[PDB]
Amino acid sequence: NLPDMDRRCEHPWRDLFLWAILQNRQEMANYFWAMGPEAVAAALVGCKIMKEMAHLATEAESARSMKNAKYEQFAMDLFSECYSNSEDRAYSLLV
Amino acid sequence: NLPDMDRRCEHPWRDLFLWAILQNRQEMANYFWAMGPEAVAAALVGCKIMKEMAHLATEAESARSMKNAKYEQFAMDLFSECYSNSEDRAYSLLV
Repeated sequence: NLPDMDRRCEHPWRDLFLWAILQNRQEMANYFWAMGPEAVAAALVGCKIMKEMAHLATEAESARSMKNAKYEQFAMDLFSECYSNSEDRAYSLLV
Repeated sequence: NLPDMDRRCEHPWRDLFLWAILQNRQEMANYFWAMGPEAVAAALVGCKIMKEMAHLATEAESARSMKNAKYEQFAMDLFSECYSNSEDRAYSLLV
């Protein structure tokens, strides 16, 4: 089932961002988000994962950090920029 | 009843902080609190003493200074730091 280990990933930035996100590393994950091709979807996935993990967090500091992921803010700001630029390509990006 | 005058105090910082606190010297007392071994208990004792003395204060300026002792704030901030650090040793410190 698993792919070839010697074969490079089709979406390297996606996997790196997802990996960095699963472990509450936000600075490294933000950097990976800044390099990925599809950023609105990545930010929404990140905020979903963070708000799902906030419930599973044990330490209070980690839970607080996860509750302040501000990944939805990244998607909102980037889409505001996109909508201000084109407002016609923004709809296509959404759908 | 009194101990030996030539015998050094078992808790020097505690006595110095308590002494400096009984006379509304806050800067000297804050310095003594910063050097004492047990700081949360010392801060709570200080805020208790200050809110007890605020009633006995004669001058309005001294009463105002005592009402703004912010010693409870010291305990809260230090315990927030402790809870952020360990969150398991914090409970033992509390109890």
